[PDB]
Amino acid sequence: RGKLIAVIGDEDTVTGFLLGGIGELNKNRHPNFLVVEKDTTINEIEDTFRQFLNRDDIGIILINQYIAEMVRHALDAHQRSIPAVLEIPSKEHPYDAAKDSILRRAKGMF
Amino acid sequence: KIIETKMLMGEVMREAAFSLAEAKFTAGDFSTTVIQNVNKAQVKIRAKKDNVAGVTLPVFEHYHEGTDSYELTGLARGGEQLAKLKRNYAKAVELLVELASLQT
Amino acid sequence: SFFPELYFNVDNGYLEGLVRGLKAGVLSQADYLNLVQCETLEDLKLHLQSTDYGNFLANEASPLTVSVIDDKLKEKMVVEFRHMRNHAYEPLASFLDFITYSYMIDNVILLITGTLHQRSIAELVPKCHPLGSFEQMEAVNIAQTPAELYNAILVDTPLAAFFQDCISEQDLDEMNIEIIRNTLYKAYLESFYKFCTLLGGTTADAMCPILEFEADRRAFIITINSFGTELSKEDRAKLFPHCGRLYPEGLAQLARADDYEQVKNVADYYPEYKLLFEGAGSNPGDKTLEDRFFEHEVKLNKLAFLNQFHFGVFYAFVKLKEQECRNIVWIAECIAQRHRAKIDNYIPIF
Repeated sequence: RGKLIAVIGDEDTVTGFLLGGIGELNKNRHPNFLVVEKDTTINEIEDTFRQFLNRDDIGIILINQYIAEMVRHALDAHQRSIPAVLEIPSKEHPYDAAKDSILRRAKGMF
Repeated sequence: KIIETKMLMGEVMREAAFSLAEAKFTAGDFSTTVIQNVNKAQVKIRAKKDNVAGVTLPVFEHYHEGTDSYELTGLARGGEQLAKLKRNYAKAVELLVELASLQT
Repeated sequence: SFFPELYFNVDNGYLEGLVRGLKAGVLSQADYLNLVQCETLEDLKLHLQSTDYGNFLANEASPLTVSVIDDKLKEKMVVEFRHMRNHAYEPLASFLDFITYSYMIDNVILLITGTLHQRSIAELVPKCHPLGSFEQMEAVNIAQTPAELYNAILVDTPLAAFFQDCISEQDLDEMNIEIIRNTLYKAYLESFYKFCTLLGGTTADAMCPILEFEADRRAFIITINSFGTELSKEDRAKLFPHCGRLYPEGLAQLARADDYEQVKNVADYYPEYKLLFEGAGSNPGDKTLEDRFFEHEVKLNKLAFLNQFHFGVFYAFVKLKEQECRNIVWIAECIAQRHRAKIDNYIPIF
């Protein structure tokens, strides 16, 4: 009931989670997810990311790492706790490690 | 602990991503149906408070709402691979839920 | 009979030579091994260029991804099919239309659901499988009205006859989308099978075994996968094609079955199938039932190329090349994700 998880990622990443049972339509027929294709621009990704931050329905947002780099300014600009954002490795992009927002918040971690 | 979890997340998501490849191999193009045919969630997250010390911290808790996921045997009837795929990502979500709580 | 081997080559002589010439270009076991020894997607491209494949990823993005090579492989065989479909005459063209029908069915399932959840046709068409095409209007610009799509289909779309099972629109809204598509496909198999038997020569004898397999193979898998879901046993039985070896007696047992063990007991009566269930060890790190079925289906489609005067060579061609695409994508995907121990899960096509 309480909170949904929003997913912004590529076709395979979003498909996997949807089968994972997470993700649904809102009462206004809006979807708490975005599939990011090669033809999707920066403004559309950022507008979606922000709108989730301004929605109380979501909370945890799941994004691909390569996306985190595409709209990185929007990830550091908002510092709160609702929008817990987790950065995950895409099917082909390799294991994430660097440029993690949280790893940066703490500068005492290997 | 958050670092070890981040490390584990890598391995778990890798396995889930591979499982998707197998489901696609058998089924063909199931991603189109899954993405378009979305209505209600089976997984939802309930907020809970953890009194770690004088400071009170917000923690997420996994809630298995119970609404059934879509059953798809339409393409090559690749049901078993999709069923294993559901399980692998289901587990992935549970790890990620824990992960979000740890960022707190 | 004396039915073929006489008039057949008058119109279909060229296509028979061409399609078998195209078959010659399918990756051999020797070629698959050369493709495995890559570990790099760019090297995969380079090794593919040694065959009839290649030079089709040129002028694309410098980094090669799996999604790109997948789409391109489909496109190559679509062009080859459309070429053979266009250079053809009614006696053969009708056969090919049935093949395209299987893809049209999937595409109209995509058009509905989206129509039921207000999505525009123009947004849906780009993600329809090729060969669906739908050059006809009225299916386009339906104004997101289910009635307009159901009227355009009934009238203009060749699949109209098949929808006789699922009609009045009420069916579209009340039936689960998957029951609708499985029902429609069953109707397709029934008509297509009968069509093959009307062509009561070599085609019927070479082609029907393949369709009979598909009917029984789907009946088996449907029964198993349906165990964990909510579906009336009678409604499940309604989805079983009657063009197969289980139809006389056997489907009745699958319709009642509530467990894998009972399904195997049904297979036990058919050694051709029993071997598949016994071979499908289904261990946590082994091949499963779907994998053995694919191997069997390829055997059947390859045996189709042992008759030189029929239409079954064209059907088998499409399915074998479609599996060829699955095999190539599998290799590309295994490379990208570095799971080298799982590379030998492709279906050999000889």
